[PDB]
Amino acid sequence: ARTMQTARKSTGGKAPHRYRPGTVALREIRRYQKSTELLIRKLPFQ
DNA sequence: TGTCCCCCGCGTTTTAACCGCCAAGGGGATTACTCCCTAGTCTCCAGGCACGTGTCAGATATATACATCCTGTGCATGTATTGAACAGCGACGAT
Repeated sequence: ARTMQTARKSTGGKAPHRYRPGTVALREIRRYQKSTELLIRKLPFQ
């Protein structure tokens, strides 16, 4: 085999999930623009 | 384009909003009654407006002084360049 190669040795063969900032904000925009429920609390306002 | 930081998102902790139910009296709604106040009417006239007029406060034209806005000189200083005056090394002749 290559153990007998004395010159010109043949070397061929051997060796949680986070959302991006701004996404939840936009989703909140979509959520409250569809609804009409009051946003400010009732008792602190009173 | 480049930096630094100011919110965004998310888990955990803290608070009071919200609902359900009862208890109570403050005040608004409603009625009945009376009279004081305002619409309506008439007569009377001066307060308010049109019209006319007279003139001075203000617009216009023209001359001058004040302000300012910007560019072009100067200055000054640093730097670059160049000339000159120190410095070889060696061959020669005079001593």
